[PDB]
Amino acid sequence: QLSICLSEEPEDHIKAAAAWALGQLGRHTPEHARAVAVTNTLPVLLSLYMSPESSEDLQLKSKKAIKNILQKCTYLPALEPFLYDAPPNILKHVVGQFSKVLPHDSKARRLFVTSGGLKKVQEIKAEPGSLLQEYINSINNCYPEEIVRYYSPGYSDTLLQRV
Amino acid sequence: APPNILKHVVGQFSKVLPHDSKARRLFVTSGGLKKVQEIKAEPGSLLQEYINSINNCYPEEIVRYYSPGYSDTLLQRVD
Amino acid sequence: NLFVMQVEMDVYTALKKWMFLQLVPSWNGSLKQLLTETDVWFSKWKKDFEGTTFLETEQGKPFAPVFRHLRLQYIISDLASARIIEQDSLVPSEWLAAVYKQQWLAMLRAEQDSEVGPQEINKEELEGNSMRCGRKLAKDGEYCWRWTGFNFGFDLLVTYTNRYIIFKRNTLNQPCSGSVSLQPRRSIAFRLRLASFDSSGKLICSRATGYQILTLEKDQEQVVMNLDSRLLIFPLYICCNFLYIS
Amino acid sequence: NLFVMQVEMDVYTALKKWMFLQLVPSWNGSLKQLLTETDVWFSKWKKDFEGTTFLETEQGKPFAPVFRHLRLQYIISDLASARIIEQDSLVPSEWLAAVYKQQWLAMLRAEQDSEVGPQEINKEELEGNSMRCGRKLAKDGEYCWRWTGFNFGFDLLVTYTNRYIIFKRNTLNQPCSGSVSLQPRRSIAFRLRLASFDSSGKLICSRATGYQILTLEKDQEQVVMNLDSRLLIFPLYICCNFLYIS
Amino acid sequence: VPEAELLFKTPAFQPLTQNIPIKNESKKLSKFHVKIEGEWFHGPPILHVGPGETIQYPLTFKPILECEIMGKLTLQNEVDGMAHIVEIDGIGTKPIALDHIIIDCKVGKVTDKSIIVPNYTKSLLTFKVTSDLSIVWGNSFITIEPDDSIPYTLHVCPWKRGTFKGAIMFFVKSYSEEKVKALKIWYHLEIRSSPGPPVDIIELHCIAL
Repeated sequence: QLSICLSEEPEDHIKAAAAWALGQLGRHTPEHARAVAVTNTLPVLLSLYMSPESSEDLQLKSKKAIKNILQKCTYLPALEPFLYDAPPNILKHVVGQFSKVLPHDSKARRLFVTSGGLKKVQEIKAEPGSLLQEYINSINNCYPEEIVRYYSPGYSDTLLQRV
Repeated sequence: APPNILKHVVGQFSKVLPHDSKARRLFVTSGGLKKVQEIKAEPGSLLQEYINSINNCYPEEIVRYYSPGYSDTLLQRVD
Repeated sequence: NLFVMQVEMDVYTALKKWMFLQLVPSWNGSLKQLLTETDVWFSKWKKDFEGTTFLETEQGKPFAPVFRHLRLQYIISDLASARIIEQDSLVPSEWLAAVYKQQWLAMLRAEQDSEVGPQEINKEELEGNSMRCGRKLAKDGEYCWRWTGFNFGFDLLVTYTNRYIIFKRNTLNQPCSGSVSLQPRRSIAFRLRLASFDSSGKLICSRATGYQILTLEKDQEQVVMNLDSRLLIFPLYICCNFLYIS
Repeated sequence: NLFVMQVEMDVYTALKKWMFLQLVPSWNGSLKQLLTETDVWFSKWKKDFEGTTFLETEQGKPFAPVFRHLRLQYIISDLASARIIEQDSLVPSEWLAAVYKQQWLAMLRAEQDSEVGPQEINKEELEGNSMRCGRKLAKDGEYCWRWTGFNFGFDLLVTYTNRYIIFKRNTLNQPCSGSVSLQPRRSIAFRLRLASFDSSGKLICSRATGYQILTLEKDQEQVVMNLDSRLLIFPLYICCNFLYIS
Repeated sequence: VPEAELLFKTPAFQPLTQNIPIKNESKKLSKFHVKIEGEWFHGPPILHVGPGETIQYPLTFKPILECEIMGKLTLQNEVDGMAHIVEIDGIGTKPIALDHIIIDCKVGKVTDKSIIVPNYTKSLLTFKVTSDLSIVWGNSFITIEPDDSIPYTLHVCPWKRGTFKGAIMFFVKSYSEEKVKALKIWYHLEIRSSPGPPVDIIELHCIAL
């Protein structure tokens, strides 16, 4: 119902209230965020946040909801599209969740590799000392170094200078 | 050239490449060694030794990289 | 008589999370997140102390006896669980290998034996080592499910429809990536248990159909149960028991 | 590079006759008495000396390694060989338990763990995991068959076609005697060697497939191999090698 | 069925020698091993059984401090794995005046010093503190697990280089609760702050030789 209200209602404050309710729903146990994510609301929230025609309050509440949901969401297929459409200030939660979920599953790591998402992860910068840096390091530790180097930027040029 | 002519070319390259670095660089940058690897040779014919001498002018990593199916080889060593 | 909702897998999951909690009472996170904390703590800790088994280097006192009293044979049927147990070795490696080889003997039952299930009351093994499975209801009515696990060469369909528990084998209709076999006759030793309580914790009910044996054929229709929900207290909770090996 | 006539179980049966004759070359009998009394005496020995297999005993000391070197994982890749070797107890039952755990992980991979198998040249594993198998051609003909090996519900079609061999899968060609799986895809890789002898086993002719690739959905095909009527000089020999699991 | 089954009772540092004979249930090659959770409970791995004899498996206990320890014994046989569950205490009475607090610090270094405090009960002891100095207060709230003498952290230093005098003691929260609450322990301290801010300055000119 919140997704329907966020979608079909042309009004701005209605969308903001729906986003706020969704964020309050998703700030609880990961089951809550999983049940929210499967309803395809996070892409809508992300699109509305990056929408220039959206109001200040709408974008503020959308960003707050995204922060409150992605900090607990564990459904990897839902978090995968965020790797290519989220601003850098949001990708930290996605990378942290991946570094928290990937070490305890092999099939999900296989899916992540076969989808080429670790390329994008390597294509994201981080502060040398920020939580994102440690999250990325933990991401690389889930795979042998050869995979990480192959999926690292400049590895093609590494081959070029090698051969 | 047909395979019965490529033997002379491969022999000339295996005789000329060892005594020049710039020619080897040009050959690698032109991607000619990959075609040489794509050329078969009888296990004992002069073409086989010419190919081996061609490979010996470069580090084994370079020869493997231009070897057929090398990317798939990387994929399966990953497995 | 624990009401199990549904299987022993999540039972051991909770046991291990609470393993971490009582071993490390300095933690104050979330309970579903407690899965992440428990797995990280235990996995990384043994990765520090690899080679040695789990309990040797100063691990939990109260829960090691519980785990060596446990019905550990069917819990790790999930291969991710097998990888985690190799990563954690909560059971000693000798009995771990024993578990793996008896699971291989389960393979052998499924293929060689064409195992048919309990034809007689195996109540001792039921009370000691068999599995339990039940469900909670948000409302009275319809609740069905395809049943899996160690299916040998088939699948099971069990239903709960306005208090009408249907049993029918799935060898023909609902697909899966598993296997199908020629095993015609499939049997189980099963019981249904009920006992109702209130919001505060006062229990004034008790129901049991008795420990009995059910014998079924390939996609055979068989239903025995009836109850009254204006009598029972909802959200209802039902615990059923089963055993599948001879 | 052994031209297996015709399966690894046959290899070990011949090696069992040989080990028995190494142990007891006393009387002056023949091969049939050799095999029958070999089975009987191995069972009797296991009954006589329990808790220990023969290869771990005095006369079996020189023979424990030479049977450790064999493809002990592929004779027992047959379903019945497990119970046979457990009744005879020649290979140590701890070795048997370890390789049984290996086969258990194998079925876990084949049925659960997103089985990819050898896509291409993993040569060492393809000598440790491909199925050596073939046939002697006293006379030429077309020969096809089904092989429910330890592909765990998966099944195999191997087809020799009068100087040529068709590599296939068996799902739609024959219902099984045991069990079959609904596995969608198994990507495999294989080698085949065809050699024309100088009749008495002397060899001046041999042809390998180099090493090739095959994907296997339900009865998928791959045919690249060449002989001719001249190469049919009897006895002609076949040796196929297929691996489906990693 | 031998019954010379004994349970240890010894003070600190005193090696006690007692016997634990057991009659087993099944019969085969009799070689036996034990798994122990509990410290000072050191013992050999192997022992064999004779003609149904009153035989005992060695295991030591040499406490070094004012403690007790419950012994966890899970038993294992070589052939089948038989067990015989018996659990025993191990007690030690070694006070370094229970414990003393010694600190070498500078001006303002509120040092955290360990205090070896005993626990001769089998309940989670939880002490409260009353002291006539603010400079000596405990680490939040002292709590000690039973049996062993688990130490504690205390913050002790005056605000300058000096010595504030104060009496600090510990009474218990609730094996017997009377022995629990009778363990009213008072601990003595020792403080050494060091310089320190300077004040005065003098400059001079001197002569060599």
